[PDB]
Amino acid sequence: ATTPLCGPSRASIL
Amino acid sequence: MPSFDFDIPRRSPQEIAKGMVAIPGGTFRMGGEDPDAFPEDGEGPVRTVRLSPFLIDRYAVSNRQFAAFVKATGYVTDAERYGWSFVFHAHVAPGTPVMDAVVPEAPWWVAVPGAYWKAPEGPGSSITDRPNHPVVHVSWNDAVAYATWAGKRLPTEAEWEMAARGGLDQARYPWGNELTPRGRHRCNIWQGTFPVHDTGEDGYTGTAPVNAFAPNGYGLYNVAGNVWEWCADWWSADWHATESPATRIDPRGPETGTARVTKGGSFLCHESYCNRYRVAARTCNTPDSSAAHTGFRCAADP
Ligand SMILES: *[C@@H](O)c1ccccc1N
Ligand SMILES: [Ca+2]
Ligand SMILES: [Ca+2]
Ligand SMILES: [Cl-]
Ligand SMILES: [Cl-]
Ligand SMILES: [Cu+]
Ligand SMILES: [Mg+2]
Ligand SMILES: [Mg+2]
Ligand SMILES: [Mg+2]
Ligand SMILES: [Mg+2]
Repeated sequence: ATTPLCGPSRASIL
Repeated sequence: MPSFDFDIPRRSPQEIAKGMVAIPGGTFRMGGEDPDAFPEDGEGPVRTVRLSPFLIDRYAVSNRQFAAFVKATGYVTDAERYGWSFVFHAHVAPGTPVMDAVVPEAPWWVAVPGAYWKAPEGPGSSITDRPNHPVVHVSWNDAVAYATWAGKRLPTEAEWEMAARGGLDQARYPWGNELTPRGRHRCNIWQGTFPVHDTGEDGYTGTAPVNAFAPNGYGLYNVAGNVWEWCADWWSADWHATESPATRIDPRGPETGTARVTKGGSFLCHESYCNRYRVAARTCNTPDSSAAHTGFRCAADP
């Protein structure tokens, strides 16, 4: 639906 | 470049170059034009790039090598300082608590207190049976710290991709255009239904030793799959669309950014989701971040 995510970032959780 | 509290051991050129291959100065066609590529990744345009000669590691940096660095320096990784790192959900033991928070776009990633390079699935895990696996839970800062201590540096994205292409012009993968030529597995990625079930047909449902599978035409192992590999460059999806000496001759990437480039795909990548284990593929992560599927290899000037 959106660009796939392969690199999880700290910001994804903050 | 962050601050470092260690010093650099004196080493001879032959010691530094051990385990590295010498890539000759020359041109190569960087980038990709797959119509299904995600525009936000900026795989294009395809362009001729000229590089000065360089050395690059045949293998991603291993646990044993990173342990030597930590032994010598006392270096503390970002995951240790922050107290947690990202682990693939299916690899966390049931009795290991994780943070209740979610990565909205990728809920198969869980934040695990106490996960770090020596305990890659959280407390209770270890690397005793993985000394020659790539080190993971290393941030971009940790990678640059190791490379500095080792007398090396991180490759630029262009250096990484020239070396990973292994002397083939605009092939899809390091070894050619077929993913499993003659049905032989050539890299450690996901098989099956992502993220629900990895069948492990290539032998591995996590990391593999850094010397798994065949090398490419320049002698590099696991440039596709296994772990994402940090590069020096700031991430941009458009800086390299400019045609200039800065972007075509020893290009270093944009002068500023928010995330650093990662190349090569990992054991989690799959055709139906990201398709990012092609040699032109690229993504990024923020430099303080760390994960169970992200490591690095080093480069050096001759
Ligand atoms: C959404 O666009 C999406 C979701 C999963 C895999 C691929 C893509 N493009
Ligand atoms: Ca695999
Ligand atoms: Ca890789
Ligand atoms: Cl091993
Ligand atoms: Cl491609
Ligand atoms: Cu991927
Ligand atoms: Mg000092
Ligand atoms: Mg060495
Ligand atoms: Mg340096
Ligand atoms: Mg596709």
